[PDB]
Amino acid sequence: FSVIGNPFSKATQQPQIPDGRMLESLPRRCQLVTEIRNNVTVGSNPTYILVAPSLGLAFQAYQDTNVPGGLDSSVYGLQNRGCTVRANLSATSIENYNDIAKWRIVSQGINLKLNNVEDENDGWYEACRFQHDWTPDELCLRSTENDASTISQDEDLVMGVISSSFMNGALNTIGNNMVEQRGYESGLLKNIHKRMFQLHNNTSAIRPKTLQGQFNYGSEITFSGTESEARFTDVPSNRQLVDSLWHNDYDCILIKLYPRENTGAAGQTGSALIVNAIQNLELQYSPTSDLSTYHIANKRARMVEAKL
Amino acid sequence: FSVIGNPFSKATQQPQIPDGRMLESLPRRCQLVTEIRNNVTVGSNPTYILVAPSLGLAFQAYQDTNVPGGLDSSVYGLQNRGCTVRANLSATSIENYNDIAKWRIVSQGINLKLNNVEDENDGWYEACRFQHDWTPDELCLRSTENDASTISQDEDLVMGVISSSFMNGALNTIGNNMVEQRGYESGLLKNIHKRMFQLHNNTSAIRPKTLQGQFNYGSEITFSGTESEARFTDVPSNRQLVDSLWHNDYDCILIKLYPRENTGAAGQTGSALIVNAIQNLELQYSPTSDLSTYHIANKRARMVEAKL
Amino acid sequence: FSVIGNPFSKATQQPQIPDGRMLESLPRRCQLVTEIRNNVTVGSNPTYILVAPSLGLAFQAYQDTNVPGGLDSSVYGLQNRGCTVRANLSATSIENYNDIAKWRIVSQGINLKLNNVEDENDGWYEACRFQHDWTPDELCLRSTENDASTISQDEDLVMGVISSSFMNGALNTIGNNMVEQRGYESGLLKNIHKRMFQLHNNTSAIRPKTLQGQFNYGSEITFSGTESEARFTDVPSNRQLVDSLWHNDYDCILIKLYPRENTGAAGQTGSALIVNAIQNLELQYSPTSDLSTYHIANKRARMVEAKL
Amino acid sequence: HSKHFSVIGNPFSKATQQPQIPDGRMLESLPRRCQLVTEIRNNVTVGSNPTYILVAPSLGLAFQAYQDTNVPGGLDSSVYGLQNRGCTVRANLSATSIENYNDIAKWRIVSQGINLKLNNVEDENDGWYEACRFQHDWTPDELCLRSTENDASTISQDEDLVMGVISSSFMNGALNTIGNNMVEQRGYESGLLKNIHKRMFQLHNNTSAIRPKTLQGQFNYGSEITFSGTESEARFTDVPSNRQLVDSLWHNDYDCILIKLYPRENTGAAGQTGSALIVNAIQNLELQYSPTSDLSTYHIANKRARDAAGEPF
Amino acid sequence: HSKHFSVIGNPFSKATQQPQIPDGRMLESLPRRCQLVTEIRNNVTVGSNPTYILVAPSLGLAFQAYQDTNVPGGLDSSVYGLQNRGCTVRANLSATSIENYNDIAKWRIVSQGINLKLNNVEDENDGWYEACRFQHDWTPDELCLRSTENDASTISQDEDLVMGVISSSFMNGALNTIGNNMVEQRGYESGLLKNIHKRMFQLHNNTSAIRPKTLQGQFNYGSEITFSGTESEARFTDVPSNRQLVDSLWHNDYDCILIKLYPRENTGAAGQTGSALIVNAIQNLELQYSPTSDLSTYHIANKRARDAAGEPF
Amino acid sequence: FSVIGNPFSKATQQPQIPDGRMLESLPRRCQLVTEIRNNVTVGSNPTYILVAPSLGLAFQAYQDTNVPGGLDSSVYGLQNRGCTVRANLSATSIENYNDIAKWRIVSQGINLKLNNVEDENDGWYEACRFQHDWTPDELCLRSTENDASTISQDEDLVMGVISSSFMNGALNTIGNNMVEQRGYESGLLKNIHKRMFQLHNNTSAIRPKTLQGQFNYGSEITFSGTESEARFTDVPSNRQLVDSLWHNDYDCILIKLYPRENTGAAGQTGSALIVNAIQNLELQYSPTSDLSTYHIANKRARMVEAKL
Repeated sequence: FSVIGNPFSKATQQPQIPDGRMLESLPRRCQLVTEIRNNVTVGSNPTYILVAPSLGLAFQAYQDTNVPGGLDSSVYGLQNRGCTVRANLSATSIENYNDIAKWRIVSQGINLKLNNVEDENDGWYEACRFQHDWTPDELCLRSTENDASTISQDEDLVMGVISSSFMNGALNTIGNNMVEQRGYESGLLKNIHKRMFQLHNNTSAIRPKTLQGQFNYGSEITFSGTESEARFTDVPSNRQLVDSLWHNDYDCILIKLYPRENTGAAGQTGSALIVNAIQNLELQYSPTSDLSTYHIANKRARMVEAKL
Repeated sequence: FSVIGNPFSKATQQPQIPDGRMLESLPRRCQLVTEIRNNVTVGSNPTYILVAPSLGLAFQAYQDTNVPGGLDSSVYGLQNRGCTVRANLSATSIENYNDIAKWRIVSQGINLKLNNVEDENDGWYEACRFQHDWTPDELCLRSTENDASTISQDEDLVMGVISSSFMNGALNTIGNNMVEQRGYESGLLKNIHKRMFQLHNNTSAIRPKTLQGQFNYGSEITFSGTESEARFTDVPSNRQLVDSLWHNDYDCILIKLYPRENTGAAGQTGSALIVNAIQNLELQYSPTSDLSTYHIANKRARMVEAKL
Repeated sequence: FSVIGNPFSKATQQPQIPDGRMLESLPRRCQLVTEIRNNVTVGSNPTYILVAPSLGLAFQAYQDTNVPGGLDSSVYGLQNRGCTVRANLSATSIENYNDIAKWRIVSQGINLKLNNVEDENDGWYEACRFQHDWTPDELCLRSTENDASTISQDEDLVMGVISSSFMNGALNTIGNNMVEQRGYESGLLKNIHKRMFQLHNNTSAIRPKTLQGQFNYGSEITFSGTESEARFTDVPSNRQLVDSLWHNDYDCILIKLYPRENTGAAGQTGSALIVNAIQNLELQYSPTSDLSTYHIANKRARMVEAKL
Repeated sequence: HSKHFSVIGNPFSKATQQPQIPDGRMLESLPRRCQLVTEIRNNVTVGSNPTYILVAPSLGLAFQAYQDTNVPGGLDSSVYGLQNRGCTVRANLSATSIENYNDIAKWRIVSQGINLKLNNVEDENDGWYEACRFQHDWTPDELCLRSTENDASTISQDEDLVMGVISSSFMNGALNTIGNNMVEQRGYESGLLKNIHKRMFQLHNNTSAIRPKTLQGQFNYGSEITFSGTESEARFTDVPSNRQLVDSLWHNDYDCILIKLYPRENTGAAGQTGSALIVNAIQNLELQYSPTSDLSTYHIANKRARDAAGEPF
Repeated sequence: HSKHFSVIGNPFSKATQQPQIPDGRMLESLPRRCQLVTEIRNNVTVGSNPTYILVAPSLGLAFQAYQDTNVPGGLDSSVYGLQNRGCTVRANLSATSIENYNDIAKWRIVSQGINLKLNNVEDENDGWYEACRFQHDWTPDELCLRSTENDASTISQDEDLVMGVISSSFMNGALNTIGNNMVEQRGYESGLLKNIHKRMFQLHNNTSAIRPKTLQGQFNYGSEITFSGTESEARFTDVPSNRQLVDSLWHNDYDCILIKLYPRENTGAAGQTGSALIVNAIQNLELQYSPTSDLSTYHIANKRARDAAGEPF
Repeated sequence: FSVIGNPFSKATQQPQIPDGRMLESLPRRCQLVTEIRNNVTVGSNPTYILVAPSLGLAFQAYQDTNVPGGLDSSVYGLQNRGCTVRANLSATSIENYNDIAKWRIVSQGINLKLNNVEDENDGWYEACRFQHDWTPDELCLRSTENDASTISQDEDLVMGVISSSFMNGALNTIGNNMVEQRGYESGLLKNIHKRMFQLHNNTSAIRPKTLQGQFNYGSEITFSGTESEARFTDVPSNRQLVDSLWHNDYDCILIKLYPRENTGAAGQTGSALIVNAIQNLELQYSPTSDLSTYHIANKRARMVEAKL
């Protein structure tokens, strides 16, 4: 093993990384397909898609028509496939209810197809991968619902970037220096369909991350009063959380989009993109912790029948 | 291939039947370990352990200390492994809520170990396999809970024999004529730990049974007012239900026990048996019918963001 | 390499892991042999033996006759082999006075032998291994003394589970669902002498845990006023202590016991088990921190003799 | 990969200006050879007490010397750090953080070592030494942050910093204990200073699987880092944040080297001004840089190839 | 020296990653290829008035665009500067100086150019353009300092800066005059935007003896540099200090290129959102660094070797 | 095996003597490095270093600046490495507290380097080995502290020669006839650094010496009232002690030094010598006798918990 493969392989793909670092592991194929469209607010400015090694995040899209309330980006989670954590507000913790003890990524990627008619097929794009020295205050917890309301009890969560990274943070800086980055490419959106974007591991010895059954937090995690987001300060507890849900043995991908403008009128409705995102996981599960559905019967025999 | 294998064998245990009769099937190992003991009312009469090719049933035991309320047999089920149907009383139907489209058995059987002290280790047994021509009025539905209440909404069910079969029905008749039956053996209970009893198929072309998502019934299924059992009359509908939960391509196993008497007193508390039932299944699943815990977002991009 | 070996095997017992991950390491064999018995308060309820990859712990037993004061479990440690840390209460720190810089396990496990007379040799057990996603509030510090006094200065400590885990926590939940777990086995206690239980590593690249010479703690570690136990809250510091005393590259072993009842009377004094725990360690040592018993002469020759 | 193996182990080696460990654990990393030359001379205040040189795997630190003639202000040891070389962090006191201003994402040490040469006239060329390597179990309150400037002023805004040990460790802490019990340490060697130029003291790895340490862009600190009001020193308490910082700046996959020196005394009298050693420390690093960094564009693919204190320099 | 000649004149040239002018005027210098890709689209507020692209020999500036869709706040032009690349100065407002933080001692331009490609659908692919090169006699009050960030905030501490022209120069200053009299300018060319991808616009030198400009570590300024309270812009008066700063940041041995654009109007209506150009600016620099700098160690010996706006891209 | 090797071998050294005379033995590497200097009292007369096969004695140096009180020689012990006995004055015995049952010597030697500036590098030396018929009244017990006070409780002891042997006893006689002895050499001190002096065994069948746990003594051992020394008469008890701590299967080495004079003034401060002494032992250990630190727990289970 040197480099992780391509999730969109017509060939046959290895379910796991064959290195002996996760014995008796199980593979989990997580896939999301949906159409996204650049919103009206962003006007003529470029939009962005970020693919990160974050557990259960299919991708994060800057300024698309799905953005909730006042947040400026959308997240697309894989919470239906059983690879996310949720919010246990009554116990004030991040709950690992899918019983994942250890996880890594076998392959992760994205493929976009322009869904626009022939006389609206303009636009172009730049893409690149990058290894960034993330600080926790650049990251945040987002509800996978991607909705306009506060995070509530048992809400599924993914780790993404604060939306402002795209406009004046790290991702903007990278977004403006794309042509100097590793693995740079550019093209017309009408051609992006023939492009499989895949994450690259930055080491050949990929060690899994560990999750606790409950990850307790104090005031260093600020849950937003109106939006479906929670912010981090940079304190020891939040670094440990970032170390459990973000896999820094993998680089990220940034796609910068220069789409056809969306003014919300016929003929000018943006660049619709069919997005196909896959995150192939390798998991070691802990024992089931919720047996509320199970019938647990006493294994010791009664001395005498309950009849007498 | 010709004959199914031994579920307890530690030698290259096939997860499927390599006959090509179930393409893209999945295996399912369901194991139950528990202790049982003959009760006081049976007295010095024989007791029985039935192992049958019924979906989800580990074994049925006649007159052990666990018999619920006024029933004379105990059912032991594998509901925790998702291989059962449940009572949908509000729709008056048997609900295949685990979405099993088709099933057959790969291997099944029990191993028994005597758990008495050495000065109480008497007793003996007779064992055979057979291919009874079952009629639906000899069978019944039983709540896997094995409790002394009535069958409720969404209660898990297994198909077993009516308890009076062991006393004055087909099983008693077979139990009285064991040497005529195939696979006859006998021995002392203190040596039964050496026997790996296993079901046999009566054909080398085992075709899977089919299940509907709902199996609606009328008055032909009578639910006990007081017991955790529902009875059948011999009518076309009940025959069709029997055909989907009882794989008649396999033979049953009857173990007749002549144990130490349970009178309730010291040194006369019966023969305790540690039972190790296993049912290995080959399943074709049907698509998830219940998505009440899924997140289903519209896959078409909004034309405009919600905040406009 | 792939998997660690059997500590009880009499066949070319490797003293190290031949992976090159601990250069100039030293081996350390730590063995404890003792007898245990279920107590009277547990009554006819199951008891447990936990074997965990905790530094210096032979095993933890739930509800045996040795339980100290008001605790419900007994810890058995290998302090006499110099593989433990101790309480430095006057510095409010956990003291690595044995100068272990880095550690991993080469092999570990237990062998149990029933020590009852033949007319009292009933009982049975279930055993499995698992990879729980431990949280620090499920764990605790325990004085290896296993006595009914409070933790004193320089008292030897091992990390074990809180006793209430066996009753209403993760271990009870695992204990109720053993067949779902890996390595499941069951049997009679009178035959358990034939089983060499052994920990498994969940990765072929076992990286050593690190230890500081002092590990200072604040209020997040609460020392019992009356018991030989200290408890944790789930905070960054406790997580960091857990990471240094509990090697999570290994799985734990739970043995659930259904023994003869101990009522205190003649012939009803429980099931006595002779336990043979072994923990083989690979250690990198740090230079002797305590030279209070050394002779340290000045290495520079005096210019003149003292008598002048 | 031959030149890489020549540099690996042997820091004093002009085989390749791009040394990397070819184990596949840092794909497309960037080599960095940092070299320093200086003079170590025992100062007057240490008298006849032994002096020390510590070589530790700390990032950007060539070595640390106890009671030499460069000790600043009230501190008893000198740090010799590699500054203006792209491998140091700095003190963002305004934001109250330790800033990774070169944006190093991941880093490890390909090799590290020193060579010492006595330069006293032959009528003043006495003194001897012992040396050892060890694998101490560090606690953060034994470590500290030092301005690479090694000057007699408080740490100011944007000051370059390296991790060192607190000076008193040499007097009454871990390093005093190791120095007093040198013979029992691994790789023990002893000799005369007039011959010490024959030796090359290199750090050794304690594992064959050396994993890079990670760094954030900003590492925010609270009151657990106490900046001196007078010295160029910041001290730690043993709390989780300081353990995280030590993990990010002190690579614990390597051992330390300690050299204990019994030099010719420095008194000030005519021929009695100590022992002068010309020192030639080298630290060969492997870095991964974050795209925002200047040195990002110089990344180079690195693909997998298939116990004594001193060696003959 | 063949690859150097290939890059010299022809910035879009993958001949060598180390381009230098082999005239002997910069011994042992360091090449630096800085590249930028962006989109230029005329914004709604300019209406049908012509837009512009200015390519000037300013240090770290790829180009400047008038009334495109990236104009920040109240400014009418956008600067596209090359940041985080080792060739920019920054705003040391605390010390009230312009800081040469990369420590460039001497610098000149080996070559510089742009290529533009229209990306509108064929039913919206109208518009035309004119282009010329010129050798304007600049005055400092026509120039200004712009944060490379091109953002809508005041210039803050440690902000990266490039020299540009004041935005109003396009409306009523020198650049308006040149744009109104393009046909009389040297190298005059005109064409359709759908064909503009065939052209490569490179700067040309006005002398064969190109002498590097010099920079100080700190360039202290008084009240003659007025920082905007709102915009990311600082303006000059025509005083000696500002002339010295302009000399150090604007290389007057090269000519400027001005492209005047008559694009498809951007109104917001469905098919009427302007002309979108994919732009590919490149600036190939020759630097001498001061020893304190990080990039000092990469210096390479450079020993002597022995008129139309566009060329066929 | 014929002759014992050189402890300063750049080559690889045998940890034990491979002859089968000490099965399951353990090797112990004992090393001492220190600077010595001839004192002022001895003036211009020669000084001496003796290396003997005495357990834990690195060497004995006649008239160096470290001599304690009125004794005329210093001893340098290896008591930090666990190969010495101590003084149990309360029980009036020599105590074998390191639990050594049997010991011999694998290799033992010394290497001296002149630490003097260029214009003070004069001096010379003669060296030789000898087999002497020691009488016990030529030997003595010395405190390894080499200090100016009486031997006290638990003082570490080594066996050396009475200091007067050097001036008018056996060693003086040998010291004056060096050039006729076996293995004679002479040279200048400025050259002694390139000389590895090693003991020679006088037999190829080296049998270990035995030590008692306590060696009791009467009045035949006279402890000095002011100095750290105890003298022997020649009686049966003292011969047995000399037979336990002095290994007459090995010869001794005498180095006679003619050093630069030390008058305690600048320019004339003697000949400083860096001494490197190694005594490689082969040991068979008895069981640990002091368990004061151990936690000895009753191995028999309680009938009932201490709680009831």
